[PDB]
Amino acid sequence: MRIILLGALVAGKGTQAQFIMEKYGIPQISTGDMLRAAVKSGSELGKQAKDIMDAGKLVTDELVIALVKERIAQEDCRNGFLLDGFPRTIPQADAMKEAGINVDYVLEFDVPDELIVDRIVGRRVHAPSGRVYHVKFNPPKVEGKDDVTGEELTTRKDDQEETVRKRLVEYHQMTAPLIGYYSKEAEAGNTKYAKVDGTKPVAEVRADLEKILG
Ligand SMILES: Nc1ncnc2c1ncn2[C@@H]1O[C@H](COP(=O)(O)OP(=O)(O)OP(=O)(O)OP(=O)(O)OP(=O)(O)OC[C@H]2O[C@@H](n3cnc4c(N)ncnc43)[C@H](O)[C@@H]2O)[C@@H](O)[C@H]1O
Repeated sequence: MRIILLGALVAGKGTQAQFIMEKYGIPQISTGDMLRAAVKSGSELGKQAKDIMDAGKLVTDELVIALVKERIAQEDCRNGFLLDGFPRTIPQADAMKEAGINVDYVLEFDVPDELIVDRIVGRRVHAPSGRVYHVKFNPPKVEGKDDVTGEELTTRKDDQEETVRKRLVEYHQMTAPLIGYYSKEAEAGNTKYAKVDGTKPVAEVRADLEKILG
């Protein structure tokens, strides 16, 4: 099955990408996690991306479409995938359309703008695994420690408050047009569109999503 998770910053996309990944058995394709992984392995892409990432600027289209075509192309995206963080600009969305990749579901996670800087700045990451926690809203069972490996959680440099603010502008300009995009397509017959309330309990939203997919 193929699904795009679209949404505002911090709305909870990635926290759900996990669930959809097991339940419906498909690769989670996180451009965030992959650029961050390229960075912590000193791969060539990891030299381009880090300063941009860090800066709140979006990485280059020409580059991220390249990353993501390589990945869909691997034998596990064979029966579907869920894109988490691709597309982030109408450029990325048209390139996927031009390539002939039509997806089944587009799910929009909404959160009211007041929540966005709180969502991001209290967010701790168990770096190796990409396991995402919120200090206040979805905490580890042992503070500071990750629930599975016992290893300390960290904070991203782009989850630093004034970078969160630079991201929100870039978002509004860049990525906000894709809701319109995917709604015209769902109108054209091309996908299904649903919107989910990113403020409910991680629990409830999980349910809201089963009730959509199956
Ligand atoms: N395609 C692309 N093109 C170019 N550059 C690209 C790109 N893709 C990536 N990049 C780049 O790399 C950088 C980062 O991109 P990326 O890494 O993809 O973005 P992100 O920082 O993970 O932010 P999102 O807004 O997508 O968060 P989310 O909705 O998944 O919510 P989350 O689960 O984290 O949740 C957030 C927090 O709140 C939590 N939470 C979730 N649900 C609830 C709830 N209901 N109640 C309370 N807390 C909750 C979480 O536990 C956590 O604490 C960019 O700056 C850009 O440079």
